[PDB]
Amino acid sequence: ETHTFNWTTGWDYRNVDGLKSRPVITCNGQFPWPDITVNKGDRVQIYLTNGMNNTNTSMHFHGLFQNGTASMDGVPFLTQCPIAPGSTMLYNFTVDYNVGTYWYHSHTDGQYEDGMKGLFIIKDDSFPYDYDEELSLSLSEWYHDLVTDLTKSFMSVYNPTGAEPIPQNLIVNNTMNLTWEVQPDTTYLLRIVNVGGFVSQYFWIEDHEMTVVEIDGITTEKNVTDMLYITVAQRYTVLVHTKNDTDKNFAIMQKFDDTMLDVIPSDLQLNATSYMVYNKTAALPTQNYVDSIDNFLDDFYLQPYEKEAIYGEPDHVITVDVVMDNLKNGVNYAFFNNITYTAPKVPTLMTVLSSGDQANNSEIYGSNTHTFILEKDEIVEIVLNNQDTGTHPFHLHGHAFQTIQRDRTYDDALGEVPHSFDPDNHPAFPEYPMRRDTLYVRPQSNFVIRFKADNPGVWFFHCHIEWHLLQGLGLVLVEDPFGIQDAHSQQLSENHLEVCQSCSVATEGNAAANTLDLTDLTGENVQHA
Ligand SMILES: *C1O[C@H](CO)[C@@H](O[C@@H]2O[C@H](CO)[C@@H](O[C@@H]3O[C@H](CO[C@H]4O[C@H](CO)[C@@H](O)[C@H](O[C@H]5O[C@H](CO)[C@@H](O)[C@H](O)[C@@H]5O)[C@@H]4O)[C@@H](O)[C@H](O[C@H]4O[C@H](CO)[C@@H](O)[C@H](O)[C@@H]4O)[C@@H]3O)[C@H](O)[C@H]2NC(C)=O)[C@H](O)[C@H]1NC(C)=O
Ligand SMILES: *[C@@H]1O[C@H](CO)[C@@H](O[C@@H]2O[C@H](CO)[C@@H](O[C@@H]3O[C@H](CO[C@H]4O[C@H](CO)[C@@H](O)[C@H](O)[C@@H]4O)[C@@H](O)[C@H](O[C@H]4O[C@H](CO)[C@@H](O)[C@H](O)[C@@H]4O)[C@@H]3O)[C@H](O)[C@H]2NC(C)=O)[C@H](O)[C@H]1NC(C)=O
Ligand SMILES: *[C@@H]1O[C@H](CO)[C@@H](O[C@@H]2O[C@H](CO)[C@@H](O[C@@H]3O[C@H](CO[C@H]4O[C@H](CO)[C@@H](O)[C@H](O)[C@@H]4O)[C@@H](O)[C@H](O[C@H]4O[C@H](CO)[C@@H](O)[C@H](O)[C@@H]4O)[C@@H]3O)[C@H](O)[C@H]2NC(C)=O)[C@H](O)[C@H]1NC(C)=O
Ligand SMILES: *[C@@H]1O[C@H](CO)[C@@H](O[C@@H]2O[C@H](CO)[C@@H](O[C@@H]3O[C@H](CO)[C@@H](O)[C@H](O)[C@@H]3O)[C@H](O)[C@H]2NC(C)=O)[C@H](O)[C@H]1NC(C)=O
Ligand SMILES: *[C@@H]1O[C@H](CO)[C@@H](O[C@@H]2O[C@H](CO)[C@@H](O[C@@H]3O[C@H](CO)[C@@H](O)[C@H](O)[C@@H]3O)[C@H](O)[C@H]2NC(C)=O)[C@H](O)[C@H]1NC(C)=O
Ligand SMILES: *[C@@H]1O[C@H](CO)[C@@H](O[C@@H]2O[C@H](CO)[C@@H](O)[C@H](O)[C@H]2NC(C)=O)[C@H](O)[C@H]1NC(C)=O
Ligand SMILES: *C1O[C@H](CO)[C@@H](O)[C@H](O)[C@H]1NC(C)=O
Ligand SMILES: *[C@@H]1O[C@H](CO)[C@@H](O)[C@H](O)[C@H]1NC(C)=O
Ligand SMILES: *[C@@H]1O[C@H](CO)[C@@H](O)[C@H](O)[C@H]1NC(C)=O
Ligand SMILES: *[C@@H]1O[C@H](CO)[C@@H](O)[C@H](O)[C@H]1NC(C)=O
Ligand SMILES: *[C@H]1O[C@H](CO)[C@@H](O)[C@H](O)[C@H]1NC(C)=O
Ligand SMILES: [Cu+]
Ligand SMILES: [Cu+]
Ligand SMILES: [Cu+]
Ligand SMILES: [Cu+]
Repeated sequence: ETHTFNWTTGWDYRNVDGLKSRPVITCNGQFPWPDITVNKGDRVQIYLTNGMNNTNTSMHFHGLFQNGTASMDGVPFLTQCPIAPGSTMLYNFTVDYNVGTYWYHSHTDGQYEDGMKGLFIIKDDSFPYDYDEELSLSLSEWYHDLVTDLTKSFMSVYNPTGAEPIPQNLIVNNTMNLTWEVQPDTTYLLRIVNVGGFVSQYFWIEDHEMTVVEIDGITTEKNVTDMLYITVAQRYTVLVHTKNDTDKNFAIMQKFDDTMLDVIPSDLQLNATSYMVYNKTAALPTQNYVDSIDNFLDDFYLQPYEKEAIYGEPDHVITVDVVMDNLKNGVNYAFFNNITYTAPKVPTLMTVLSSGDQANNSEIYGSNTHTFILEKDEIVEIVLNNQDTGTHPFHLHGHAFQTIQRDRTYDDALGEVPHSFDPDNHPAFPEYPMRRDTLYVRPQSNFVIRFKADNPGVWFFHCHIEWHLLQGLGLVLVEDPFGIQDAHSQQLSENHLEVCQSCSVATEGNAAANTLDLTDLTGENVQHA
C-alpha cells in the first residue's frame, strides 16, 4: 500500500509550554506534526516543501534502514543536498526491513527542536505479546527561544566552555500536565519516545510497573521495571496493565537528567507531572516522589526476541575518542579523534555515484569529513572512548548494532579519569548482545558496538544531542560504494537532482569537477598550539 503525503514547512505561534507564545515549525499550518502509521512492506511517499523564508530543510526517518534507497535517508551532504526555500523533495521508500516504533525529524540545523518531528509506526502481524489498547507518549524538552537565536551565543567566543543552552521545561505530546484517560483492568501498549534535542529523561508511572517489550524497533523479552532512562532519539515500548479500581488517579512522571545541564537555574522545574486518570472526577495526582534515580533499567541487559549471536572477530575496527576543544576562532567544537565534522562541497552519496571505480579510495571523500569505507560484508566494530565528562547518546544510521560493551560511569567529581576500551583487558562480552540504533556512553567512559556491513549506503554516525552535532560530533560510513553503484534502486531521481540545482549544490566528486578527483577542500579551523 502506498501512503502519499503533501507537507509544507512554515512558522506559526504556539504556546506549547503553557508559558510562552513562540514561533514553532508547522506542517501545512498545523502543529504538532502528524504521525505516520504503516504496515510492513508499505510504500511511503512524502512530498516535503520548504515554505520557510530563509532556512534550508531536510527530513530523516530515524531507524529505518533505507536498504537499497540511501538517497532517502535525509541527511544533507551525506545523502542529499539541502532543500532550498520554495523547493520540493520527494521521499519515496519502502519499509521491508523495519518493524515497530520509529520517528522522523528534520536533519538540518536545530530545526527539529523547533517542532519539525513526529512518530513513525510500523505494525507487524507477528508481534509476540497481547495488548488491549495502544498509544504513544513523545517526551521532549522545550526552549523559549528558537534554535537559530541560541546558536548565535552557543557557538560563540563568549562561550569557551561549550556550555549547551539550558531548556525551560519538559514536555509530553507537545504540552505539559497531560491527561491519559484509562480503563480498569486493561493492558496498554505504551510507546515511549524521547523526541528531544538535548536532555535525557527519567520516566515512570506512580504505582505501575512497566514491562519493556521493544527498544528502537527491536522486540525484546519481557523485562519489568519501575523506571526508564531514555536518551533523546531512543524508543522504549512498554506494556502497562491497569488496576481494578476506578477510585484513584496516578502520576505520570518525567524528570530531567540535570547531570547534562551546565548549570541548574533555580526556577527550572526539574520534574514534571502528568495524569493517569482512572476517575475523571477524582483528585488530580500530585507529584510522585521517588527515593532514587539510580535503579532505572540498564538497557544493556535487554534480550532481543530474535536472538543473534555476537558477531565474530571484527574485520574493521574504528576507534574514536570524543572530546570538546577550542579552535583558532575561539569557539568550542566537538571532536572524533582530531576531527570536527565539516560538511563537504558535494554530498557524500553524490560523489560515490559519479566517481566510478575510484569510489573505494577514501581520499576522494575528503580529509575533514571523517569518512570510513566499509567492505562488502565485513564485520565492523566501533570503539568509542569518551574523554568528555558528559553523557552522549550516539546514533548510527542504516543499522541496529550489537552493544557488546558499555562501561560504567567514571565520575570526575570523585576524582576519576577517563578510561578507554582495552582489547587486551575487558569483561567477557555477552553471548547474545542487545541491539538498538541509539546508545549512550557514560561520563568519561567507553562503549563497543558491532554490526555487519550488509546494507550498502552512506551512513552518519553521530551524537544525537543537537548542540553536539552542531559542534561537529559526527563521522561518515560509506558501506561498499560498489554495492551502492551496482544497485539500480540507488540511482538518484530527477526530483533529487532538481532539489540540488535549485539549491545551487553540485553533484560532482567533492569540490573538483570530476577532473582529478584529488582535492583542494573545505577544512576545520586550525588547532590551538
Ligand atoms: C501545567 O501547570 C503548570 C503549573 O501549574 C503551568 O505553568 C504555569 O503557567 C503560568 C501561566 O503561563 C505561569 O504564570 C506566569 O508566571 C510568570 C512568571 O514566571 C516565573 O515565576 C514563577 C514564580 O516562581 C515561576 O514558576 C516560573 O517558572 C516557570 O517558568 C520557567 C520559564 O520561565 C520554567 O523554566 C519553569 O520550569 C517554570 O515553568 C517563572 O520563573 C509571570 O510573568 C506571568 O505573566 C503575568 O503577567 C503578564 C503581564 O505582562 C501577563 O502576560 C500574565 O497574564 C500574568 O499576569 C504568569 O503569572 C506560572 O508561573 C506557571 N507555574 C509554574 C509553577 O510553572 C502550565 O501552564 C500548565 N501547562 C499547560 C496547561 O500547558
Ligand atoms: C500522545 O500522542 C500520540 C500520537 O502521537 C497518541 O497516540 C495515539 O493514541 C491513540 C489512542 O489514544 C491510538 O489510536 C488507536 O489506534 C488503534 C490502531 O490503529 C488502527 O486504526 C487506523 C485507522 O486509520 C489504522 O492504522 C488501522 O486501522 C489500525 O488498526 C485503534 O485500535 C483505535 O481505533 C479506534 O477504535 C477503537 C474501537 O475498538 C477504540 O477502542 C479506539 O479508542 C479508537 O476510537 C485507536 O484509534 C493511536 O494509534 C496512537 N498513535 C500513535 C502514533 O501511537 C497518544 O494518545 C497521545 N497521548 C495522550 C495521553 O493523549
Ligand atoms: C542553505 O543553502 C545553502 C546549502 O548549501 C547554503 O549556502 C552555502 O553555504 C555554504 C556554507 O554554509 C557556502 O560554502 C562556503 O563558500 C565560501 C565561498 O565560496 C563562494 O565563492 C565561489 C567563487 O567562485 C563560488 O563558486 C561558491 O559557489 C561560493 O559562492 C567558502 O569560502 C567557505 O569555505 C571556507 O571559507 C574560509 C575562507 O578561507 C575557509 O577558511 C574555511 O575552510 C571555510 O569553510 C564555504 O565553503 C556556499 O557557498 C553557500 N551557497 C551555495 C552552495 O550556493 C546556505 O548557507 C544554507 N542556509 C542556511 C544557513 O541554513
Ligand atoms: C516512487 O518510487 C518507486 C520506486 O522506484 C517508483 O515506482 C517505479 O516507477 C518507475 C517509473 O515511474 C517504474 O519504471 C518502469 O519499470 C517498468 C518495468 O517494471 C518498465 O517497463 C518501464 O519502462 C518503467 O521504467 C517502476 O517499475 C516502478 N516500480 C514500482 C515498485 O512500481 C515510483 O515511480 C516513484 N515515484 C512516484 C510515482 O511517486
Ligand atoms: C523531583 O524529584 C525528586 C525525586 O522524586 C525529588 O526528591 C525527593 O524528595 C523526597 C522528599 O522531598 C526524598 O524523600 C526522602 O526519603 C527519605 C528516605 O530515607 C525519608 O526519610 C525522608 O522523609 C524523605 O521523604 C527523596 O529522597 C528525594 N529523591 C531523590 C532521588 O533525591 C525532588 O524533590 C523533586 N523536585 C522538586 C519537587 O522540587
Ligand atoms: C532484565 O534486566 C535485568 C537488569 O536490568 C537483568 O538481570 C540482571 O542484571 C544484572 C545487572 O544489574 C546482571 O548482572 C545479570 O544479568 C542479572 N542479575 C541477576 C540478579 O541474576 C536481566 O537480564 C533482564 N531480563 C530480561 C531482559 O529478560
Ligand atoms: C501539495 O499541495 C500543494 C498546495 O499547498 C500543491 O501546490 C502541490 O501540488 C502539492 N504537492 C505536490 C508536489 O504534489
Ligand atoms: C470518582 O471519585 C470520586 C471521589 O473523588 C467518587 O466520589 C466518585 O464516585 C468516583 N467515580 C467513580 C464512579 O469511580
Ligand atoms: C588529524 O588527523 C591526522 C592524524 O595524523 C592528521 O593527518 C590530520 O592532519 C589531522 N586532521 C586534520 C586534517 O585536521
Ligand atoms: C539489506 O537487504 C539485503 C537483501 O535483502 C539483506 O540481506 C540485508 O540484511 C539488508 N540489510 C539490512 C540492514 O536490513
Ligand atoms: C578497497 O576494497 C577493495 C575490494 O573491492 C580491495 O581491493 C582493497 O583492499 C580496498 N582498497 C583500498 C584503497 O582501501
Ligand atoms: Cu534521529
Ligand atoms: Cu537515524
Ligand atoms: Cu553529545
Ligand atoms: Cu542523524
